[PDB]
Amino acid sequence: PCVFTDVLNQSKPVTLFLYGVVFLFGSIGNFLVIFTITWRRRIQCSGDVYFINLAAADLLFVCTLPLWMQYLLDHNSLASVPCTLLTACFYVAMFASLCFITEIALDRYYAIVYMRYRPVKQACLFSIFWWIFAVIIAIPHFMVVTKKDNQCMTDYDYLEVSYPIILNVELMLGAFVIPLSVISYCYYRISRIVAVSQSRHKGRIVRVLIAVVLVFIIFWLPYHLTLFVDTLKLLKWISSSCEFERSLKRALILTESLAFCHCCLNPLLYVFVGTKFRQELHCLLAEFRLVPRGPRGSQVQLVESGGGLVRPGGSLRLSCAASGSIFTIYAMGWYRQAPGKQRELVARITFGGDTNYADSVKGRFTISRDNAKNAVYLQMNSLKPEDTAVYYCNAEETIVEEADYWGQGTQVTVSSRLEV
Repeated sequence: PCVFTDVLNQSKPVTLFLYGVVFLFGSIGNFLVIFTITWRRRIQCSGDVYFINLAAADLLFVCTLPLWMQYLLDHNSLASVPCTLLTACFYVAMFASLCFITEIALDRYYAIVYMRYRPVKQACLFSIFWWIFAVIIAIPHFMVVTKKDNQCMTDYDYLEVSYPIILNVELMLGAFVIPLSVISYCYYRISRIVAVSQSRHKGRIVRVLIAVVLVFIIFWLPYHLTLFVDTLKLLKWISSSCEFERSLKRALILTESLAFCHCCLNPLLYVFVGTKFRQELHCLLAEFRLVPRGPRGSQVQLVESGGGLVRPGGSLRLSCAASGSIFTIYAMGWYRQAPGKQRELVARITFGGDTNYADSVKGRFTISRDNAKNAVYLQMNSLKPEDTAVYYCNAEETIVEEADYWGQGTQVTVSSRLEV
């Protein structure tokens, strides 16, 4: 035999604290993500869909931590039926978190390098598929863990000794090798394009994508590197004393809790690294528990054209395009400002196709796009004298989520002096 009674009892108090830490910040940060994109605003692009789904996978994960904490406090208190069920939510939430993390890069891969964009309706459908794929891939990971023994876990007293090895290989490549290979290749292809583009945020874009990979490695690699030498023990390629298995168990415990911190960093790696999500969160925090908050060129410029004077009921076509080579723009829109009034949105269209019009112009104006040329046109039929304002063109950028691309502004006058 080989006893492990003292190693688990000495690591338990350290593990219980970090669990509470991961449960505290992970539940707050991942609730704010969902709350920011759905409160007093709606879903805009295909990234928000995957962001919510990633936050949903993290919430389901973090909600198991208080149950895991009650398990260490009293080992017996967890029965069979809850342990298999609690373990089911653990792996399903883990694989879906990894599935959607990979989908972040791919959707931004096809959008940046290949200029193919997915609308929200398609992104929701794929999200359903990813949850299904995460469940079917988690079946062999909890069906063996349904042991209400002294310690709930694999407990491979039965099954062949190669069964944990196949499960580790499937776990090592499915949860680390394949995800890290895709997001490294995707963000490398993207970074080498942005660094040469004319984007005014090209510096921070690459630094954002680099942070995603580093945090993913320094938090997941220690756990899979420890599973690698554990699989080496099962393969009988290396020797293992009783003490060696105890050192390997303690290394498994600490590095596994390290991987649990990754679900607390996902809000800081995708969502709240963007200025638009920071400003949107700052307004939500402002109504309740925060204070209301109260280059410029020589790069990419928005060429505007189509303004002029026209009688009431006439027609105009506004045109806007990017004067540089930028590949990180995912949406553009039109804004106007009447004398003595504030700047208001009139028509916004994303490169996925989802359009959004203002109340006063809906049914009269029609906004259209061109992805390959980064151009957006606004057909203004049945013009009214109330539409007399200075129309500005705006462009939005991906990853960093900035909308500081503005045009010079074109004039649209309807109510003027006309003779018989």
